[PDB]
Formats: sequence, structure tokens, C-alpha cells
Amino acid sequence: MYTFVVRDENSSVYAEVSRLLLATGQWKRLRKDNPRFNLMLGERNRLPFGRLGHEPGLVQLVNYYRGADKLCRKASLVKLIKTSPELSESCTWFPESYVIYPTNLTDEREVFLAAYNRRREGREGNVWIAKSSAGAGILISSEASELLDFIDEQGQVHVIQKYLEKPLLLEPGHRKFDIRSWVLVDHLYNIYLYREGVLRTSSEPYNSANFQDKTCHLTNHCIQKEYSKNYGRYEEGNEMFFEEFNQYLMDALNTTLENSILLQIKHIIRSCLMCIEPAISTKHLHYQSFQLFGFDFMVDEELKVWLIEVNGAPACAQKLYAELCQGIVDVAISSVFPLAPTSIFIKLHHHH
Amino acid sequence: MRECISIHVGQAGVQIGNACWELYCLEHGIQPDGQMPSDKTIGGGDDSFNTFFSETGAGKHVPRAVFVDLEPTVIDEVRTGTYRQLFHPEQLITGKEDAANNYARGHYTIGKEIIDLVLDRIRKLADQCTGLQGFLVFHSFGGGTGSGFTSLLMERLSVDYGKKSKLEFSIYPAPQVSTAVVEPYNSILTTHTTLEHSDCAFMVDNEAIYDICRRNLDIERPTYTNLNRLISQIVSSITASLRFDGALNVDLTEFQTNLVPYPRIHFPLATYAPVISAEKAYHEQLSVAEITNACFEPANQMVKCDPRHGKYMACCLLYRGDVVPKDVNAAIATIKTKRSIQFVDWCPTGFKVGINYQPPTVVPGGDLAKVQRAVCMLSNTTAIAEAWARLDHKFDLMYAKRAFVHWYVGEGMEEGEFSEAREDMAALEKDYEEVGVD
Amino acid sequence: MEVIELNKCTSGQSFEVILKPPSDPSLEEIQKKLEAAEERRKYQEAELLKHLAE
Amino acid sequence: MREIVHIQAGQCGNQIGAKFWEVISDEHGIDPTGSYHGDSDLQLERINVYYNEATGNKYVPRAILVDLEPGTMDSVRSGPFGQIFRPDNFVFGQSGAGNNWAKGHYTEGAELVDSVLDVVRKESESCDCLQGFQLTHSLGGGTGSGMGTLLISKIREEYPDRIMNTFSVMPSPKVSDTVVEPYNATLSVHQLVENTDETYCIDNEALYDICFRTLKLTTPTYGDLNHLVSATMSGVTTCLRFPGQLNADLRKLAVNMVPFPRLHFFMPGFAPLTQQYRALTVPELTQQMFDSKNMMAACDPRHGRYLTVAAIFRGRMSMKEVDEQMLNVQNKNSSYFVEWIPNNVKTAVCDIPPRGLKMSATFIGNSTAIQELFKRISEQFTAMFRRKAFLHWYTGEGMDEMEFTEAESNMNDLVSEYQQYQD
Ligand SMILES: Nc1nc2c(ncn2[C@@H]2O[C@H](COP(=O)(O)OP(=O)(O)OP(=O)(O)O)[C@@H](O)[C@H]2O)c(=O)[nH]1
Ligand SMILES: Nc1ncnc2c1ncn2[C@@H]1O[C@H](COP(=O)(O)OP(=O)(O)CP(=O)(O)O)[C@@H](O)[C@H]1O
Ligand SMILES: Nc1nc2c(ncn2[C@@H]2O[C@H](COP(=O)(O)OP(=O)(O)O)[C@@H](O)[C@H]2O)c(=O)[nH]1
Ligand SMILES: CN[C@@H](C)c1ccc(F)cc1
Ligand SMILES: [Ca+2]
Ligand SMILES: [Ca+2]
Ligand SMILES: [Ca+2]
Ligand SMILES: [Mg+2]
Ligand SMILES: [Mg+2]
Ligand SMILES: [Mg+2]
Repeated sequence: MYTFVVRDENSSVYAEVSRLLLATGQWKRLRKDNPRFNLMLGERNRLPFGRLGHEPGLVQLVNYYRGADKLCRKASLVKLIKTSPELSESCTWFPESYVIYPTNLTDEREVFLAAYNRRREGREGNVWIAKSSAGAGILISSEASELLDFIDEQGQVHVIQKYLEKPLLLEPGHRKFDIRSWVLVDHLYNIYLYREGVLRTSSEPYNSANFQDKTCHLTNHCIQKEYSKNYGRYEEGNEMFFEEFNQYLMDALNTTLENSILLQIKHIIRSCLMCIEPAISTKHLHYQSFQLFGFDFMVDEELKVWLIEVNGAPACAQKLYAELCQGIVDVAISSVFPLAPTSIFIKLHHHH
Repeated sequence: MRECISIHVGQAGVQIGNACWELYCLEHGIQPDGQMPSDKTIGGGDDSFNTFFSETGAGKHVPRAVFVDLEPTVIDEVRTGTYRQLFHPEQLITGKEDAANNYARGHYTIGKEIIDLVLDRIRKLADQCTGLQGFLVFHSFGGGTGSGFTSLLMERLSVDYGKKSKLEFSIYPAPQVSTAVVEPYNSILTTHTTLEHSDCAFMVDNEAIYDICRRNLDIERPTYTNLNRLISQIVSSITASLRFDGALNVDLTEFQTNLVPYPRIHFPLATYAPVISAEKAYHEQLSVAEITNACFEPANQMVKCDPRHGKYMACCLLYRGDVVPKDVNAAIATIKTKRSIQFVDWCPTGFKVGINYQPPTVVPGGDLAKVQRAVCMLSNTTAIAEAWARLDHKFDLMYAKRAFVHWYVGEGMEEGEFSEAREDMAALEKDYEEVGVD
Repeated sequence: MEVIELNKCTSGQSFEVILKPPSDPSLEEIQKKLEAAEERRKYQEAELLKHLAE
Repeated sequence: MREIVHIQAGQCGNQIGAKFWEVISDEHGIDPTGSYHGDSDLQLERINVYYNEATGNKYVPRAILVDLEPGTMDSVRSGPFGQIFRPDNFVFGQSGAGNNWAKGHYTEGAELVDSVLDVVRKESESCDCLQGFQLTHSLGGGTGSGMGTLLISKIREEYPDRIMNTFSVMPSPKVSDTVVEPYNATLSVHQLVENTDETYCIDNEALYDICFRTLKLTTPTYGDLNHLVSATMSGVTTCLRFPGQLNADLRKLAVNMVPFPRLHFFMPGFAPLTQQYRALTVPELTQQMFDSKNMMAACDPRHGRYLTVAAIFRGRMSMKEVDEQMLNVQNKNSSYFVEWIPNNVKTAVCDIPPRGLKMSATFIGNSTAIQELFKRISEQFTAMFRRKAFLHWYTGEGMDEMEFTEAESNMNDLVSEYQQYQD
């Protein structure tokens, strides 16, 4: 009989994993402060990693990798890419980004303006976007003056990166979108890509001559269901799944989702996770970690894929909670605590 | 030459001290009767080993050590053991009943009645020194004597030897080899009152020593003898510079200078390698790079923690055996390109390296295999704060209910000393976070 | 990757490698604490005896 | 040299005490004449804890036999090991105590207590460093209950900083001599709450059920019950009588078992309790030892929570496999261990098993379920006291009803104190 504790009541993913674990009749849930657990569904913030692996006779496992925030923070991700030789500053699948601290607080202000002035002089498209992790708070502008002044009005670190002016637009609708991929890394640092993704589409026609209205530029499910008037028109909940998206790419572009987009996504996922593996691996640690990641990608009209951000505590698509949450138990929990297919994941092999 | 006086308090300190001086003798060629043939200066001399051994006219080499325990059964082992001849009776101090795992009982009730005696015996040793450096104090956190009486001894030592350094070797409590539930209480009480009196403390978590013995030595259920022989190898590595000719950590002050930029943050992390089982058919000898790389594996740290998520303030590499600087620098270069080694910005990113050509000595019939080279890394990481958090958390669980507090109040301690000590640890945890986190 | 202060002797050598540059209570007071605790023990035992006498 | 002075008072106290010395004398190789005929140095290593050494290498138990009637102590002196006790250590009267707490505590007992303390003083004066005392007695009678608790009070007055430890047999209507047992037990429990550091609660009902249901004894006797107490007393004192680290000293045991001064009443358990030649595996020892049917307080542990647990395993066995099974019981039932006392389960191993057993395990639990025992007593007490039934036996000895009302309140407070920590 295995034991687990829950320390994030707001996690829809692990609320289901906890619901599944109990259904097996071989897992018991303890009070969130009981230290004699085999598995911890930990809190998002300030997870007490230093208290794990010190219980005699208990192999303990946790659903977060200590240090993975380096990848899941807007500013951290930029710093990680620019400073890591494995990714280099010339990394071709990440938009040109800069870390900008508000003047009321290193900082890449002058470096950003230099590249900005270059684009302005060369007649090139000079539209940038400013954002931060402390947002629900985004601004898209072609003037550097507006981007910098908007950050000073705030009090947290921000990131200015190039806005993809030439996105791939689905038809009919002429509408933007992003691709969410769920990636599960187990205690052995195997990288499993959930075979099911989601396109979070914008129900509004893309408009490049008006960044003031951010409903056709931001593909967030919350923004589309609140400020968009065509929500649910083309696909249910502004969510197109891989089957429909692949069929579209075949009818429209005479290509496949695997060939045109998926190879780049798998390559990006591998690069990011292999880069921080020496820093967060629990191979020789007194406890073990696994974690579910939410990768967000943009696709341009050239079928080139761009990494937007990585989410460390992602939610899932309603239709895919059962399959994925089961998969989490199969490869992440039961692999360490076995119970008394055709996998739903895609193992991204690599060199440890 | 400057002398060092070792003080062993409580069962853990005394039995660890027994293992160290055993090793010290084998290292310096001193027989159990105190005779040292290689010492061509009979009855005197200011050699490096004289920092730990005095000499009699009859050629005996006597440790500059004091053994203190509120109960006599452990020290009676020394009096009748193999090295009974090394020490004279004045060096072994024992009471009739112990502190019962109660800090207040060791510090106040019993300590008050024996403190002056211990200082008198230490004064006798100090009078044999022409230039005393300071003291090395071995003890446990969890014992009532190790915790309670040590803190009282540290306070008085600071009064009677203000200008002398004091280093600690402290045994952090581990439930796998502990039967006292109140050890978190004692650990925090003794850290609070000792903090301002110790210049450098090497914590050894029994949980780490225990797992190293099961994992590397294939001891299914390690004993105190197994744990203590491994511990004295590390202690030997740390004190070898005081007992042998060299230029690194040649006096007690150099430990603080090299490892403790901030006084309160004086708890270096110790890492040792290689630990090889003697029962092995025969082991492939590890290289300088391999044993150095092993210094950044949690599995061989004296305290289980993750230095990858802290910041280093200092780092010493202490090699023993077949090691030339060339191979050291090569290994270090490789380890930087692969390991997560972040230093605080106000400190240089470097390593002080010490090499002693005499490979580690192993007690005949012990559990450790003779290796051609070994290394002990002393690094000051904020990651060792994890150990304070674990300990402070256990303190909070029991103290929220005032569990067992009546035992301490009954010995004359005020309840406020509990919270006073706890708040000091909270400040210690905050200091580590300010230094290591962004 | 610089080496400095190389010291060599017959029993070993020591040096320093830099990879990157940077960027009490008096005796009296102890007796009071000890005696205060002893006084509290005495007061507690006296109350126990007073309770037993009743 | 950490000596313990043993005292046995009353009929139950002396009969159980007798068997105790018979059992441990065997384990230490002491024959009925006090001559050592063992074969292991482990036997004599800590022999002085319970034995004095006389001329001719004779080992004399450090025991004081007390009673207000001579009968039971003549049986001891005529019993198997009767000759091994110091003749001067038999202190007895002729009046008896009539199963009356007041007689043992205030009238008959008071006349005899001074001569008992003279012997206590004599034994203590010869101790290199006296640990403390252990008293065996019942709470349902008059001498062991009334005079026993009077002795503790007067012993505490003369040795306030020593450890007082008792093995206390609790009455049950299923194994009852007189209807006033609830009165005597409630009066004693209040004394114990105040003046003992550790009390092993031994419920005659649990002993009966174990003899009837588990041991399949058709008609259990007091002798059968005492065999279980002997075995239990030998188990719980193993840490004191042989080399060890966990609770190897009375005060150290108290420090690790008693988180609150008044909650010092322990539930003991033993295993095996038996196909009698079959080997017993370490898992079986652990499962049984924690099984309620193997405990001697007649309290279901699953009705409360363990504050602290002390386990002792005797015999040649896998200490690795011992840690595994103990860690398996805690990790498989952590809902019955308070989470605010980390690592409150301590395990000790001893290589010498009891006579006629390859291995055994003794259990010592400070559980809040023990409140069930004091609730039973309190209920029986109130059923009679609300009608003042049988009170005249006590008021005739100088007692007032107020003293009963206060004993009642004190035990109901104790029950409430257990309840708050159970939640
Ligand atoms: N590594 C190691 N730890 C020990 C040894 N002896 C005791 N300990 C640890 O020390 C703690 C108990 O403290 P002790 O040193 O035994 O107690 P004490 O200092 O003698 O003080 P008293 O309470 O008077 O007995 C436990 O955590 C033990 O695990 C030893 O020889 N080696
Ligand atoms: N450089 C860029 N070019 C074009 N569009 C961008 C962009 N950066 C962000 N976006 C748009 O912003 C939306 C979400 O932005 P971002 O992911 O940074 O905020 P967020 O983290 O609060 C949403 P989530 O965490 O769910 O991915 C995406 O749908 C994308 O269309
Ligand atoms: N287990 C056990 N219980 C006993 C024995 N003798 C008496 N009792 C119990 O003790 C209580 C009677 O106390 P007793 O010792 O006879 O009275 P005392 O001699 O005045 O102290 C009753 O509850 C009996 O059930 C015995 O030999 N063994
Ligand atoms: C209380 N009556 C006596 C005969 C008795 C003794 C022990 C027992 F288990 C049952 C009964
Ligand atoms: Ca000499
Ligand atoms: Ca000082
Ligand atoms: Ca009379
Ligand atoms: Mg986000
Ligand atoms: Mg001790
Ligand atoms: Mg009777």
C-alpha cells in the first residue's frame, strides 16, 4: 500500500491523478503534513525539496523538478538561452528577446535599443511585444518608446521579444493560433511527448494594422472566451486537435503535421530539457522527481516553429484529462511504485 | 610549532575521538604504548605531529586530548582498550549519571557541578603548550551531554582562552541510528548557545555516514564502529594539515580565513572519496579526475543536500596520496564545464588545493580498502542550510504542542530559551537565503 | 585558469587555482545563568515538598 | 552501576513480583540459591542493576517484599526461588487490609510504612548510583493499591529526583475479587498520575481474554495471568538488564516516552503468544506485537493514537529485517501515530532471547487509547458512588466523601487530557 500527500488543491491535473491513484485501491492519501509519504503532489511555490528523501525506508517521489523554474520563467528562459552554449545566443527557434528591468529597480535596455534602431533604419518590420510572468498585462507596439514606458509603470521584471508579424493563419478565418504540447519527464529523465496536442486558436481575423485590439493577437483561451465575439465559431472552445489540424495541413499546404511542425517541436523540447539536465537531474539524489511541462509554440507562414514559453504547472484540455492523467500514473508514478498499449507518449531518446 | 588540544564530550565525541587517535597513531607510527621509533628527539621536539602529541622523558607520545562524559561506561572503554597506555588518568573525566538526552540537564543541572573540573584538566594540558592555537571539540547534537555540556564548555573556553580558535566536529541527528525523540530540541538549543563561540564547525549527518556504509561498504546494518572509522578518515583529512608539514591550513585560524567569510555561516560541507569496501576482490583504482568529480556527488557528502541549488563561498581540496597539481587542475577544468558550481559574486571562483603525498591510512582489519589516492573537499555552500530547515521543522512540530518541554523546565531551564533558540535559527536560515538566493 | 602560491615540501605541496575573479558573556554572567537555573530547580522542589507535607 | 530498587506490595504485587524474579534470575543464570551458573558474560554485564553481590559470589535480588498479611509472603518464601530473597527484606503485618484502599493508605498501612522505608533506605545506601524504583502491585486491592501508593508518596519525599516506575494491575469485573475494586483503582490512579514517572497498565481483562481466546485455556487462573505478566515484565526491562542504547536507563526511557508529565501510562504487549515449536518470522513478530489481541491494557489502539512507541526484539535475527518490518508498520498505519512527534517509534535489539524461545518482541506504547481503560474504571466508580454504595467501609477508616469526589474529577480530567491529544 503506497502513500501520497496533496499540497496543491488548485491543480486540475493532479486532482485527477489523485482521483485515479485512489481508484487503484493500492494508494492511500495522507494529511498534507504527514512526512511518511511515498509520493508528494507538491505546491507550486516554495516546495520544501530539502525535506525530501530523509525518511528511513521510504522511497520518496515528487511531481516537480527542483530548478526547472529556470525554464518556466519568462526572464529566466531568456537568460538560459543566451548564456547556455547548448542553446547559444544564435538559437534559431526562439524569438529575439531581452530582459528589461523597470527603471525603478543584468539589464538589456541599451542592447535592445541597438537592435531596435537597426531594424528601424533597415526598413524591416519592427514590432515587439512586452510581457512578464506577473500577468493574468501585455503590450504590443512598433515604437520602442511605448514598450519601455509601459514597463516602468510596472514594478516587476519584463521581457521584450520580437513579435511574429508573419504568423500562419488558419482558413477560413485568417486567424492566429498557438500550439500547446504536454511533456512528461520521469525520474530517469526520459522525455515523453504526449501524442495529443491542442491548437488554441483565435476566433478573430488577424489584423496587422491594429495592435491596440489584442483579441486577434493573443490566443490565450481566457482572452478568447472573454473579449472575442466569435468564440466557439470554427472549433469548440477555440481548440483544434491534431487530427483536424493535420488534415488541414494536408488539404491546404499538401504536407503533414509531423513533417512540417512536429519534428521542430520535438527538437526544441529535447534541446531545452537536455540543456538543464545536469542541473536538475535526480539520478544520484536522495529523492526522485518527475514533472509535467506545457510547451507553447508559434508557427509562421514559412512553417517554421518558434518557442514562446514553457509552463511548469500546466492545465490540460478537458477532452484529454483522462488519457494524459492515466499516462502520468503509468510512466511517472507506477514506474517507481509498481501495482500488484501502444503508449500514448512519444519517447524522445537522447544522450544523458 | 603551535599546539592543538582536542576535547571529546559525550558518547559520540568520545567514541569518535577514540577512532581518530587510533588513526592518528597509525599515521604517525605511534604504538599503543606511546613509543614512536621514528622520533629521533626523545622527550621533546617541535615537529608537526607535536601539535597533537606531547612527549615524556621516557619517549611516550601522549595525545593533547581530554575526554569528558557524565557517565563512565564509554570512557571506561578507553581506560582498558588497546590505547589505554596513551592517555593518563587526568585526561579521562567521567561522572556517575548522564544527562538523559536532556540539554538542560547536561548544560545546567550536571554541567554546573563539573565545569570547573573539566577546565582544570584542560588548563593542565594548556600549560604544556608553548603557543596554543585552540581546540577541536567533538560532540553530538542529540545527546544531553554532547549538546548541553558542550555549549557550557564553549562559553567558558571563550572566557578562559579569548584569543584561541575553536573548531567543532558535530554529529547531526539521524533517526536510523537514534533512539531519542528530543534530539531536534537539543540540536537547536546547543547551536544557539554555541553559535557565537565556534569559529568553524564540520557537521556530520549520521544519515549520510549510514548510507555511505551500506552503499559503498556493503554493511547491511552499520554499527557505531563502522560509522566512526569512516568519520575519523574525514577528520584525519581535515586535521592532517595541522599534524604534517605543509602550507595549507597549517593553523586553526586558517580554517576560518579560508572557509568562513561570514562568522555565523561557519558550517562547511565535507565531501570524501573514495570509500571502497575492503571485502572487494580488488578495485580498479580511481583517478584524480574521478575522485575529484565524486566530490560533487551528493552520495559522498557528510550531509545530504544539493549544492547545485546553493552558492559556494569557499572551496578547499585536500588530497592524500599519488596526486600531482597537474592532474588536479585538469580534473577541475573538466568539472567546471559539466557541473553546476555557482559562487557568490563577492567571492572568487576558485579552489585552494592541498596535497599530502602519504595516501590514506586504514586501520588493519577495518572496513575501508587501501586506496592510492583520496580527497576531502571542504566547501561552504548555502545548500547545507537544508539541514537546518529539516531540523528546525522537527523542532516546530513538537514545540507547537510543548511536547517534552516539561523535562527541560524541570531542570531549571526557562521555556523562553526554546523560542529564543528557535528565533536564532530562523535568523540563521535567513542569512543563508540572503547569501545564496537571488 | 591561474595557479598561485605553489608551496612544495618533502611531504606534499599546496597551491591555489582561480577560475574567475569576484564582482561574549563574562564569567560572572555565566555563573548567574547557571545559578538562576539552580534556583528555579530549588523553588520547584520546595513546592513539591510543600505539596507532600500537606 | 545504575541500580534499581524493586518493591512488591500486596497479594497480586508479591505473586507477580515473585514470578518476575524467577524469570529474570533464569535469564541471568542465577539459581534459587543466588549462585551464578550461566555461560555468557552478557548475563553478568548488567547484573548489578537488579542484584546485589554478597560473600561467596552470591547474587541477592534488590527487592523489598511488603504486605499487611503474612500469607502471600510465606508462599513466596516457600516458593521456587523463595530462598534467594534477603530475609530482612520481608516486611509484613498481621491485620490485613480487607481490599480497602483506606486501610492500606491511612490506617493499617500507615502503621507499617516506616519499617518499609527503613529497608528502602538500607538498599539505597548501598547503591553506587541509584537509578530509581520499580513497584509491582494491583490497584483493586487494599495493600498494593492503598499502601503501595502511600509508599510511592513517601519514597518520592525522600528521593525526589529519582525515577519512580510501576507495574500496575488494573481491576476488571471479569476477573474480580470484590465489588469495591473500582473505588480502590480510582483512588490509586490519582496517586499514580502525580507521583510516578512511568506506569505499565496491566488489565486483568486483557490477560484473561488472551488466556481464554488466544492461549485456549479453558479455565484461566491467576497463575496463568501471571505467566503473561512475568514475560511482559522481563521484556520491558530487557533494555535495563542488558547492554543497549535505546531506553537503557530509566530516566532516558521516560524522556523518550513521556511528552507530557501526566500522560505516562503505557500499554505493554508481547509476542509470541502461542504448533508451539514452529519458527516465528520477523514479520510475524511485528504483526502480532502490534496486534490489539497481543496487548495487555484491553484498549483498542485503533481507537486512539500512539504518542510514542518503544519496541524490543530479543534473539538472533536480521536487524536489517527488523528495521524493515518496523518501518513497514509505521508507514502502513501512520494514521495511528501522532504526526507532531517525529520518529516517535524506537526499536531496540537484544541477542539473548527469553527461556524457551528462539526470538520474541516486547511492545511498550504510550497510546491515547488508554483513556478507554480509565473510562471503564470511572464508569464503574460512578455507578456505585452516585448511590454511595459500599462507602461505609471507607468512611469508617476516616475518609470523607469529598476525597472520592476529587479522585473522580481527577481521573475524568485525565481522560479529557488524553482526548485532546487524540484529536
Ligand atoms: N556517528 C556516531 N554517532 C553517535 C555515536 N554515539 C552516539 N551517537 C549519536 O549521538 C546521539 C546521542 O547522543 P550521545 O552522544 O549518545 O549522548 P551523550 O553526549 O553521551 O549525552 P547523554 O544524554 O548524557 O547520554 C544520537 O543521535 C546518536 O546517533 C557514535 O559513536 N558515532
Ligand atoms: N513573440 C510573439 N509573437 C507573436 N505572438 C506572441 C509572441 N509572444 C506571445 N504571443 C502571443 O501571446 C499568447 C500568450 O502569450 P504568453 O504565453 O507569453 O502569455 P501566458 O504565459 O500568460 C499564456 P500561456 O502560459 O498559457 O502560454 C500566445 O497565444 C501568442 O499568440
Ligand atoms: N494478575 C493478577 N492479578 C491479581 C492477583 N492477585 C490478585 N489480583 C487482582 O488484584 C486485585 C486484588 O488485589 P490484591 O493484591 O489481592 O489486594 P492486596 O493484597 O490488598 O494488595 C483484584 O483486581 C484481583 O483481580 C494475581 O496473582 N495476578
Ligand atoms: C477472580 N476469580 C479468580 C478465581 C480468577 C482468577 C483468574 C482468572 F483468570 C479468572 C478468575
Ligand atoms: Ca620528538
Ligand atoms: Ca571567541
Ligand atoms: Ca493498629
Ligand atoms: Mg505562462
Ligand atoms: Mg551518554
Ligand atoms: Mg487478594
